[PDB]
Amino acid sequence: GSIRLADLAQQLDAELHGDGDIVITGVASMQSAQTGHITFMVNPKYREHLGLCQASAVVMTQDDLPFAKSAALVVKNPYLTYARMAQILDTTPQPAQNIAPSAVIDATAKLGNNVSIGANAVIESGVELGDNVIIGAGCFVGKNSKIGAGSRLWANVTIYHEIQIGQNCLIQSGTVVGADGFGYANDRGNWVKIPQIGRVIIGDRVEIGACTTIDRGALDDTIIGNGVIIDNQCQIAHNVVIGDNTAVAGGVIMAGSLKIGRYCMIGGASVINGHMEICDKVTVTGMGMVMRPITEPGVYSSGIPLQPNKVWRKTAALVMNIDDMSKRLKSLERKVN
Amino acid sequence: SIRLADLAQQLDAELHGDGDIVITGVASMQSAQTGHITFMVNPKYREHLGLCQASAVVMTQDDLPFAKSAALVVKNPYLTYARMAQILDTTPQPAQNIAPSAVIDATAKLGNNVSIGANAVIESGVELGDNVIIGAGCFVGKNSKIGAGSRLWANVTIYHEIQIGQNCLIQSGTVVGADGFGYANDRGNWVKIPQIGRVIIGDRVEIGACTTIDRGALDDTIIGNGVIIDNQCQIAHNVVIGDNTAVAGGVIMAGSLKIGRYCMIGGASVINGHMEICDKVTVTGMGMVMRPITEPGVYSSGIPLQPNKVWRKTAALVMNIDDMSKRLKSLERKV
Amino acid sequence: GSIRLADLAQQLDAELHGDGDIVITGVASMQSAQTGHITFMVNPKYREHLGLCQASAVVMTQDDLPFAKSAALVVKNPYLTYARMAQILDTTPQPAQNIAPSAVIDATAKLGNNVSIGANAVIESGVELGDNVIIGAGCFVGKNSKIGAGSRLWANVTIYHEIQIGQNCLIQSGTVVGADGFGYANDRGNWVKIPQIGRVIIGDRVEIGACTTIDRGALDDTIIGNGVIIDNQCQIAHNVVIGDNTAVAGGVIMAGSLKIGRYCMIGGASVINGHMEICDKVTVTGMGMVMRPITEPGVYSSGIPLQPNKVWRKTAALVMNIDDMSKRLKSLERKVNQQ
Ligand SMILES: CC1(C)CC(=O)c2c(nc3nn(-c4ccccc4)c(O)c3c2-c2cccs2)C1
Ligand SMILES: CC1(C)CC(=O)c2c(nc3nn(-c4ccccc4)c(O)c3c2-c2cccs2)C1
Ligand SMILES: Cc1ccc2c(c1)-c1c(cnn1CC(=O)Nc1ccc3c(c1)OCCO3)CO2
Ligand SMILES: [Mg+2]
Ligand SMILES: [Mg+2]
Repeated sequence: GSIRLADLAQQLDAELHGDGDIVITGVASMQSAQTGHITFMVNPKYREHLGLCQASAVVMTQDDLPFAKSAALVVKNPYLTYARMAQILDTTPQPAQNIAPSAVIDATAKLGNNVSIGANAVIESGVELGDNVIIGAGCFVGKNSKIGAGSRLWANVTIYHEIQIGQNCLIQSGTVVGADGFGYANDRGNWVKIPQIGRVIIGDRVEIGACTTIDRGALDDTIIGNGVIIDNQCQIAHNVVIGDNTAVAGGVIMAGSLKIGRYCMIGGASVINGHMEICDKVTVTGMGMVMRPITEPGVYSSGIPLQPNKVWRKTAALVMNIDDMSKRLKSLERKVN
Repeated sequence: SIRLADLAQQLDAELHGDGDIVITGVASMQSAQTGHITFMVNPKYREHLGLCQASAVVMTQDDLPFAKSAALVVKNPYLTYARMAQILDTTPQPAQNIAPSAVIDATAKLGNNVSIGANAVIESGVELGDNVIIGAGCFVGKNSKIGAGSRLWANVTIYHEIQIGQNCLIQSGTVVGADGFGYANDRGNWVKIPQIGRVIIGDRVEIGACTTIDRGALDDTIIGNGVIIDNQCQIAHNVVIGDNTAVAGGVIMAGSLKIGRYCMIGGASVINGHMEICDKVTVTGMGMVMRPITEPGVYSSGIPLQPNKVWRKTAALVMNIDDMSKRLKSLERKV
Repeated sequence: GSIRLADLAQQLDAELHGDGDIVITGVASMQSAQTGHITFMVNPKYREHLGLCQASAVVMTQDDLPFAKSAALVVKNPYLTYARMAQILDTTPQPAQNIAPSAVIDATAKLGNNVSIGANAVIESGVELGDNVIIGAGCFVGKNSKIGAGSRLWANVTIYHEIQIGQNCLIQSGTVVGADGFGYANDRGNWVKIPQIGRVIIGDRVEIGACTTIDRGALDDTIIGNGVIIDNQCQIAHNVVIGDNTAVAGGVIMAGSLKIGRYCMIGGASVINGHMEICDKVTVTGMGMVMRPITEPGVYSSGIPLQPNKVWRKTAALVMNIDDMSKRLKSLERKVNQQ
């Protein structure tokens, strides 16, 4: 939806330098922007490049202003302003509008005001959908689950029974919330299923990527705190607890009964052992092999990275034989001493 | 609800306390309230059984002196817990009866008491055995066969010509029978090899959510009886998994791997193909399996986490370990 | 489906030795093949085994021919001929045929000729489906997305809005194309979503496995080149660009803004970090941990493989303490150097 530059500047708390009557139609990258677009500059190395940008307006700082070759919106934080203006001008559609005649909705489900449910979605008995909730096409929402006001599911999301989802969450397609945890007892080599009768509780303002799986708890619950952001294809096992505002990047695999504190950052493709705790304010870099508890805040890493194959063959063989190398070092130390 | 004495009989457990107590459900020790049965495995909880508010606790004989409530005495509290949770299970079924919005080919062959959820799609020639339950939004492709008692949660995809045994359970988002990753090369251009084998899943197999099991190229991908597979796993074409093996979350297996019986594959392991793992092998988490495993036991890989400042030095030195080796050999020659 | 052996041989450009009137019904492995089946031999150790194979015909080389115990098709490349004959005799069904009454299709969607849309599929406003496109049961195709002629989606594929897919592509079930990239700003310790208003552009002849995710770009686009093959459970982040003919095996994760060249081969379970480039003709072996750009073609690897647990415990402890081993070696060198 188009907006006058002066009105956009007011909504952004930006200082306008230039024509307030310019009409802005959307956001674009600096290299792709054309007339009607607003863009932003975060890297001052691009000052000398601004004459190449065809945007109608550029968000920048006060120090950048002398280098502008366009209307400019001056702010302290161009990146955050970009995020805000991209929300004002967002072109992303809603997953559904109104209630599709092909949706299958149990007579006992409770729908708030202004709820939309897409084609062929399936809502079980006892479900409660808060005001402004949007359920995409093809979703399934299981018995007695509750989805708080303003939350949105994209197409083909699966929510099992007895799940609680807070307000203003966003779940991408293919995600499964509330499948059975991996709970089995062993009887003489045969696995005996343990029914998983806990739940999943997801807080407010949680964003979950695509094809992520969050299993329900065995007895007590799997819990995702407020403001958590989880990328695609993560596995959050039964009885995991993830503290408020933690970020989990793509493809992280967590085992059961892991507790992660608040304010953590878990890098993509990490692997985290279960039945243990990671304290608040921990960053694990990508592909981290988290075998043991983390008890102090800070940054932690693992992994021996890529080498040319010919070199790697020697590295791996020598590491595998490092005990012999250690024994030889000690023997030579003794001989020299 | 069930009387404690009746529950104790079904569990073959020895009752110490009031058999007339009514048990309504299972709970953890910390959450248990009047009416709940709970269990303990670790002796550390003995000291505060007096804070547990369950109506009964499953425990061992050595635990009995510490009991502060009715107690069921058994040899294996964890297994008894599994059985009592089955007796008291509150989990609903994926569907009941056949939904009017399900789309079912007239040539599907349906047993007795089959339930099919809303908007599920059943192709021609599919056979569903007695008591099979197909969740909402599933797809079951042409000529696939699902044995008696098996159940699919919502939004499961089964391709064509797949065979699934009796009493299996498949969680949502899983895909069984997609094409294996098979391509010839005609001068830099990939040429698709149609994948015309199948997947054969035995009896009592449980598969997690968003797991993929690909069909074979000519012969079949095979999942043995009693296998349990967690979420986010990839089982490539022509993999064979032996009975009772367990595969934890996020494991990736390459084509034509054969895994034996009673194996335990830890989470996020990577198992290469065209090789065999014998029976009774455990691979720990993130294991990098490059070679056949011919003896039972526990196997591991990986250099675990360190503080970043320490890791930087560890990785740099490991990357230069050939130079360290050459320097050591030079020093030996000199000495 | 069935075809006379002489006709199959002509279509494969193979030399027939045997009865061209044999009727071939399908392809099978050597171990499983029965009357009516054609099979192939690539490994000459099986020459002595050919009398146990009950196929009606076997594809083989001229050097294998004296060992035959069946009608034979002689070719230079049995494996490639196998791929071609399996295509000729393919038993794989189509994801759908015709337009299902239970599909929900916006009035503004545009269909080419001979499109098939499966049961309970959902097609949004503005979608364009090319000639011969097949959309499987239960799929979702979001607003304004375009799928080129001959492309096929299996059941339960999700395509978001503003996605472009070329011709003759194949996408397996459970895959999600165009979900939001993992983009957030920081407002005084609160995450602020960055709308992901770029797209995904997929070229021609791309095959994508099952439960793979390919996120849309933040402003500009995620791009998959022509002829790319991507296995199951892969994660392609926002703004990744993959060059023509690259192959990505199962379970690979690629972080945002990675650029991969043409003719690359990325082994299963690799982890490729972002904001960097991999040049053409690079092979990364399985489980590779890619932290830096790759500027020269060739083969690259990482990872310390499995050992018995008791051995691994000692290996890991010694590696974690390798700085002390390095210091000890340096001290010993100074002593041997008389310093
Ligand atoms: C949340 C944010 C706005 C900032 C952030 O913290 C983050 C972001 N995207 C990431 N992608 N990958 C990734 C993905 C796949 C493979 C390898 C790496 C990370 O590790 C990512 C991280 C993190 C780095 C270290 C801890 S979390 C976006
Ligand atoms: C594309 C092709 C026809 C040939 C090919 O190169 C390839 C293929 N299938 C693979 N499966 N896995 C795999 C899968 C899961 C776990 C571990 C390994 C690889 O790594 C594979 C590779 C590659 C090897 C090195 C770089 S790509 C089939
Ligand atoms: C996730 C993680 C991360 C880092 C790790 C470990 C685990 C780990 C290491 C050594 N032991 N463990 C625990 C482990 O792998 N247990 C295990 C093994 C096989 C199984 C299983 C559990 O669940 C049932 C299926 O088979 C090395 O670092
Ligand atoms: Mg319908
Ligand atoms: Mg992985």
